Amino acid sequence: GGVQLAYHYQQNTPIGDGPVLLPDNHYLSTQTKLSKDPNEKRDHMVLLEFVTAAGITRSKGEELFTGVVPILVELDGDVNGHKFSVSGEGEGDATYGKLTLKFICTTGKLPVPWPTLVTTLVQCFSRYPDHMKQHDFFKSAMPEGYIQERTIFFKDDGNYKTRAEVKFEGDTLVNRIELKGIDFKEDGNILGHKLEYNFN
Amino acid sequence: SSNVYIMADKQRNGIKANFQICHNLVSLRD
Repeated sequence: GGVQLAYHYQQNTPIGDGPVLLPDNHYLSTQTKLSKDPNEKRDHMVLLEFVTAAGITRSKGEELFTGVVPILVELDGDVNGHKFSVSGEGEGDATYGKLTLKFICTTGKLPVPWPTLVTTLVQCFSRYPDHMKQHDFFKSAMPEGYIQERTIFFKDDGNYKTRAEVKFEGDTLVNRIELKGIDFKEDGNILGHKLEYNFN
Repeated sequence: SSNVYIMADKQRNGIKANFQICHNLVSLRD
C-alpha cells in the first residue's frame, strides 16, 4: 500500500522507589518534521517534534520541566550484525511539548533508515494539559528516571528490541539506548533503504 | 500525526503503550 508498518509495544518502569503517577487511559499525539543540516557531512538527522497528551475531557518531577531543558541521547545499535552508534543533542520545552534535536551516526553510514529510529531516539517532554497533569507518569518518575523497553515489529520484515534508561544527569535529560534488530530481509524496506525521509 | 495509547501497568508500577507507525515508501523500487 505504499507504506511500511511498524507496530510498537512499549512498557515503562520507574528506576527509583518514590511515588509515581499511574495514569488513566489516554494517548499522546505526536507530529515530527525531519530535515538535514546542509553543512553537515556526516550521516545525520535534524528533528523538530511536538507532542501533546490528549484523550481525557475532564508530581514533584514536573517542576523539573517548566523551562528549556538540555537533552543528550546515546544509542548503541546492532541490526542483523550491523553495528552502529548514534549521538544526539538538543533541548526540550515541555511547556510547548517541543523537542529540537540533531542526531549523528558516529560510526559512518547508518545501516537503517533514520525514520525507523525516531521513536527509539523522551516522552517526559510531552505537553500534558492542565486538566491532565495527574496522568503524567513520565515526569513523575524524574529525576531518578525510568526504563523504556520496546519491541517494534516491521510487518513482513525484522524487529527492533530496545531498552533505554531515561533520567537526569545534573540539569541534563539523558536517553541511553541499546537496540538489537533481527530477522531483517537484506533487500527489504529497512536494510534496502526504501523509506522516504519523513515522519507522519 | 501518530497516536501513542497509554495505559497503567500496576504490576510494574508503570505504564504500557502500544501504537502503529506508518513509514512511507519511496516510489520506483518494485
